[PDB]
Amino acid sequence: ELEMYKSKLFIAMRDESVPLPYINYEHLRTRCETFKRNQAECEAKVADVASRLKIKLEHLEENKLRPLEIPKEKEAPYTHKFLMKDAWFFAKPHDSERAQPQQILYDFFEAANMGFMTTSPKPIFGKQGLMYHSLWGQTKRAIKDKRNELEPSEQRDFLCGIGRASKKIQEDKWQESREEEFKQEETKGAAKRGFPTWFNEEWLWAMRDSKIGDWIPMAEMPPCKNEMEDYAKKMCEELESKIQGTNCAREMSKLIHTIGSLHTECRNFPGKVKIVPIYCRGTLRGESTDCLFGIAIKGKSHLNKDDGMYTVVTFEFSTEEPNPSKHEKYTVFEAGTVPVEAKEKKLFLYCRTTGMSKLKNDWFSKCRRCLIPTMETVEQIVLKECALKEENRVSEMLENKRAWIAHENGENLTRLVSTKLKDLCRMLIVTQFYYCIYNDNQLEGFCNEQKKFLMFLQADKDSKSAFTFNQKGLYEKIEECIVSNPLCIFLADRLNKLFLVAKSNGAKYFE
Amino acid sequence: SLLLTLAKEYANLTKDKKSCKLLSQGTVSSYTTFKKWTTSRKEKNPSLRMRWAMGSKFPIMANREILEEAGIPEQWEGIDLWSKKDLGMVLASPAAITYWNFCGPGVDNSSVIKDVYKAKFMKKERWRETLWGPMNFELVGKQRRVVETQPVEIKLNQKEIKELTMWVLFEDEANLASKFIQENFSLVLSLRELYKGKAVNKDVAAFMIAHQFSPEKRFLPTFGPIRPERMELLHCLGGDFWKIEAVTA
Amino acid sequence: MEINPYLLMLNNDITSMISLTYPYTGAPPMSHGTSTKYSMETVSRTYSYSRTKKEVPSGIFPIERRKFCNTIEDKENLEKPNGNVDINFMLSLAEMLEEKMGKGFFKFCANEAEAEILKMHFSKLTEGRQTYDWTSERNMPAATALQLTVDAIQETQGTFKGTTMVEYCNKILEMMDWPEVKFKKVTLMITKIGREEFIKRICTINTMAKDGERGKYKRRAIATPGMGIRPFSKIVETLAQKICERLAESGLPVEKKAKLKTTVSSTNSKLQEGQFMVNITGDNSKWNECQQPEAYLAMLAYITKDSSNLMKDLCSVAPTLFCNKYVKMGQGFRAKNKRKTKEIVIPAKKMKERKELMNAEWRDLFETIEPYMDGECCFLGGGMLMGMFNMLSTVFGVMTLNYREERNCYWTGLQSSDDFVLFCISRTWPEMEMTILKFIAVCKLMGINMSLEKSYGCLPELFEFTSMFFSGDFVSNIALELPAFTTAGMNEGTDFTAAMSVIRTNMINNGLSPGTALMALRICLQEFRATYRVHPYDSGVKNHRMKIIRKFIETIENKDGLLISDGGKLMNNISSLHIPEEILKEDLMDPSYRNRVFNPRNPFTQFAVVSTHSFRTRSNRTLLNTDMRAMALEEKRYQVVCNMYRSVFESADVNTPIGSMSMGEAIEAKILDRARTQFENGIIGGEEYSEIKRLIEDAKRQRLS
RNA sequence: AGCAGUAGCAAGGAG
RNA sequence: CUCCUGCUUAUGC
Repeated sequence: ELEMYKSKLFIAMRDESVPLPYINYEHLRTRCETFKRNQAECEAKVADVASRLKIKLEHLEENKLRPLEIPKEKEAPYTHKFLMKDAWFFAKPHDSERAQPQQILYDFFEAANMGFMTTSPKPIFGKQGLMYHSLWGQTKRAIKDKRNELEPSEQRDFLCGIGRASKKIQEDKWQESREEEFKQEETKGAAKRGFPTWFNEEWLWAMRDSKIGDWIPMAEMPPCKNEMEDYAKKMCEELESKIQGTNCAREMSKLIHTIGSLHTECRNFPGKVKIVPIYCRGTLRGESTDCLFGIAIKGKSHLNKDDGMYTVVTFEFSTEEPNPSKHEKYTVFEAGTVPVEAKEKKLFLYCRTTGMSKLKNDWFSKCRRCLIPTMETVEQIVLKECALKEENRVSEMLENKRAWIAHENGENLTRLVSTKLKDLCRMLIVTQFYYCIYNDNQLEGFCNEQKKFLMFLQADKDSKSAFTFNQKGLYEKIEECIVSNPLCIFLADRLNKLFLVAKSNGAKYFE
Repeated sequence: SLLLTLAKEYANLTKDKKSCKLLSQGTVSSYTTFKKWTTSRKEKNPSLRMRWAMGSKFPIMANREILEEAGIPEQWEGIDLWSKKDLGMVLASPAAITYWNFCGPGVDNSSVIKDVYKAKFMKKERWRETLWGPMNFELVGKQRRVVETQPVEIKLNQKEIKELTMWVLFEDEANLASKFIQENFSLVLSLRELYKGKAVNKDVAAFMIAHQFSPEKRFLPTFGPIRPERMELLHCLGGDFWKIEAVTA
Repeated sequence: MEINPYLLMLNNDITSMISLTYPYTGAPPMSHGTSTKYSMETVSRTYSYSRTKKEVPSGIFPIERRKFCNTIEDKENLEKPNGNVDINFMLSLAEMLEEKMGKGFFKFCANEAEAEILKMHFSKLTEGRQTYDWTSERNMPAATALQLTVDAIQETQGTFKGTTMVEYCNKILEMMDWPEVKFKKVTLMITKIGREEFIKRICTINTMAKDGERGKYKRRAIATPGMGIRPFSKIVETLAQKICERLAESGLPVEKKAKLKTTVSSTNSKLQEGQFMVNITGDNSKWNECQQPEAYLAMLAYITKDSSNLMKDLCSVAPTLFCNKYVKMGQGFRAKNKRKTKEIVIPAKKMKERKELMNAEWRDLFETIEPYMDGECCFLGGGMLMGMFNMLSTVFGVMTLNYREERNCYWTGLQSSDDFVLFCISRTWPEMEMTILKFIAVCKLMGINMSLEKSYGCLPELFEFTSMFFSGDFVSNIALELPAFTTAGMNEGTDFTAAMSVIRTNMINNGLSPGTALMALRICLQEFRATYRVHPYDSGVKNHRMKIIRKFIETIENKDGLLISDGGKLMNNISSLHIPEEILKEDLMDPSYRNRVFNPRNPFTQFAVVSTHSFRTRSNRTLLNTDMRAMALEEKRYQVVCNMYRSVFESADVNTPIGSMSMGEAIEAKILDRARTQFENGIIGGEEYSEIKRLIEDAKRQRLS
């Protein structure tokens, strides 16, 4: 029972892996069974203290919390897959029988007149004009014949990649040649950009109310007892009355319908290029209507693994003049004229080739789950308030309480805009939506390090005299993950402006 | 007459050549590691493959001879319910599930269903007959305890329950005789007068016995009184910043 | 007008405005391509931290061996992390540790551990994560790799009759003595392998890339061991599990909130007239490259000094398997021409021959790892990778936090896997520099490197421990994963109730305020409805399943008793998250509807909630066209034999079927036993008993031949 | 081209 | 650069 199998190779293996002042495991076991400590331990400890050269860094005397180094280079372009602020939609009443996306596409082919959708073969700017012209004409006569399958021509054989793949040769035959096909490997990394200036107008536009009403497909309310449930119900209803009308709701409905449709087309038909509309659904004057924002084209996705990055060709509808700084990756054509009643303004068609993935389809398509973290946060605020006053003051607290946001541009020192608390969730849902779009490695590392600086600012608010051991390597770690993400550079700039506003009262920062 | 059927099955499976090297070569416990041969890695996206499954036309594996007894090949307007592609098992659509749920035959089995799930209908009966009141809006919080959370009247400790289901259902290979038997063997005399003649399967019977005898003790944050009856009311009575309780009875 | 979302923190705390700074909502980062450079960085970074060149030649392995203990070359850069442990220093900390609580501490904890070793069956090894199967050299679940290991034992020499932990471990140590091991390759041929290659194969640990880790810019390689290391690691994790459960300055098993209240409340009552306390949040960097298993061999040689003779040699094997472990180096790299047209694949085997086709960083990492390379693997002897001893290094943290130097200035705190919170009590600030540099001194001597970039401190409680930012009075919660709400995906009945179970368990453990629960419940309701194409009857949805429901709604009398999966409304709430939908709705259903849905004669379910919508989706199509079709035949045969053993023992899934003779012999003796018991009080007929007896005897002669 | 970031995908085979 | 090869009907309170 108390006998382990004493083998031959293991007893030669255990005696080989002993520390260096020991010969065998027997001598080490007899020394460890007969061990008594001494007071030469403190001599080695202080002998480790003396050869250290390490000092702590205070903040009340050497407040070197400098602002971060935003790169002074070329401006980061607009890299979202669709258009947020420059969108234009055609509307029609929704038919219940005609509900599949191809039937919506056909009913908008007779509804939105594509016969007036004439494009010149010379674009305003971009890279490739003739391929997008022949591709747009081919998909326009493809929708005209009421079938969504592009016949193989050189335009689709050039845009969605067919045959553009390397020949993966295994190491069984290589047929070596003297100084011919000299092969090796090389990596580069990521390119660095600068501060985007277009992000403020899309933030302030994204939380602005749009008259089309409900956008997001929520569900019904369960029945309520005489419990706290009414309270929860009340909160939901009030928060719902803020988030159904905003433009972030329109973008979320756009990603859900459009990307869900592309997702089902990626399951049902690999190896065949389909034509998928880019649309929404919302209530206009009570009438349930659907919109149409663009035309998307699949790229014969054979999704073997969770990756794969298939090619989507996007034709978008816009009614504003383009910009070679913001709209850098587009291939802006001109489409025509649209009568807009308050006279008949222009119409610009945009073009962009891009890619999706199978792992970024479930997190984009199922992005209706951004109302947990905003409702989660707001209810944390209200429950802290009623936890601090011990009285049912919630309905008057959501009206008589301010929240400081949105300092102006010319000045920042103590010039802040206090809003109502029920409006605040608007801004909150905006940032959660952006956390789904611009999620990279850089946003993750930047959010860890900004949690560190939030801990430093909380140490500043209560005068606790915090300290740090190494400030050089800290800023060598934060500035490493600020390269090309627009949200990371933007939130770094707003972290610096948070340090500028907080510098006027607490003293741990710079100008 | 079941032993002749088991003799035909056991004589049937020893006819195979390479299967004789499987049995009588392993151990009795190896049946456990004969149960799991899941060659898939993790099934890392279940809802994703489920939404990809429900998007097709015929995702479901359904039996043929039961559905052809009463079902119809196609519905009143083009709704497909049947296939002829393949054991004799036929693929089908969930419109046949809702069509079975609205235009199918019915067998009265309310007593069996209302006797298997007595613990959960006891939870509904205890939930419907309570009364609440106003909230408090105060700071609350307490450490984590190990609480039995079910209003049982027997209170066994997860050791006489497996042994109890051995010495009630099938006693031919139950257990070595311990000293925990005697009064629980009077309880065996009570239980064999109940589970003798039923249409309930022995796995469903062993399921439904273990939910009336086992107080589920978990490691949960509790506060106030530690009565078990308000332990399914744990998440409803109070959180971290709020508390609501006015239960009289 | 500019806009700043951070300004709420001007008049709030970090306990409410901290869930705003988590990007736990978007897509996680995945890895792409090979994971060879991460393994080269981990192994070469491990050898760079060894601080020595003392190499010892080996007689078993054909590669050199570098020592990691008591061989230091003291560089001037001591702030750089070291990987060298002084064994007399840490044994002095162990003797100083056991003199704090009790006298027979290690004897009591070791007798509890050995009290739980001898009552353990090895099927607990099948209740684990993925392991490395060396038969086909892949990543498999634990039952499949264990079954291929036992298949190699019963195929090589004799059979297996162990059914315990200790006899299976002695079976593996018996396999180390075998001169030749025979197994099966792929169409199931039988191959053989020698003795030293079996030693090279039993200690092989597979490395891959960690997918889905929120919070890093650079990726990291995670490691999965084989099967012959896992039960010994289970032994060591039970011993260190009982040690961590017995101690009072650790937080691994979990309450993690009461202990900090007792040490902040208790150590603030130990102050003099001029002393004060400063707490420091730290974060130990390079934790998986500075914990050598030789110190585990020394301390695990010290704990079991008076335990037994079986435990004294049984808790001194997994460090010896960790002192000589191999590392799978991924699958190589790829090369291409100047035109970027043809791209050859170079595996990890021929990386030595194709050495001159690499980059600058690949050759810099490869020339520092070259005298330790095997053909496919690498020889690591001082690392402790992820997926290994976790409850044992926390004991080293408690050994650092219980140092006694003899003023009255000292420290305490709390330890986790790589997160410590340290409370310092002293009188002046240069004395604070003395005590903190003594803490970095004792951690630096013992082998624990604090990161100087991710550490800070304050005077009151404003510290950080396992992503719960504790302020002066309030407590922030763990930002939970949003994908865990919908991960069932198996049935029209086990999705909504499973999601209500996830909302309940996230409500009890975490905070999860009620409006968040109702919002997440309603969103998971909408994703259920959109997933299974079932909408309410008053809606205007017209698909292939709502035409039947809209057509046949006139037969149903009570309309709010229909299920959610059949076009009903919502009746569950926050106060009904423990009651399923069917059991809540059966008090209002029509009798034709309730007798129609719950009919067990259904073509879908026939062949924890009520099984009435339980269908099985169809299988794939490429599972019977590849070269692994015969493995699906093998699991078919396994399910046939398991259906036979289920058909013999009518109650077998309730109790664990222990036994060590055979399966078919208990079948035959069982049919004879119930044939006699049901014979004498029962049957009575000559042709039936003689026919069953004839089939048992003919099946026994067929099985024996 | 494009997605993407420390390396892959963007059908396969033959010359 | 040149030449040969494919089925999967998708409906947001």
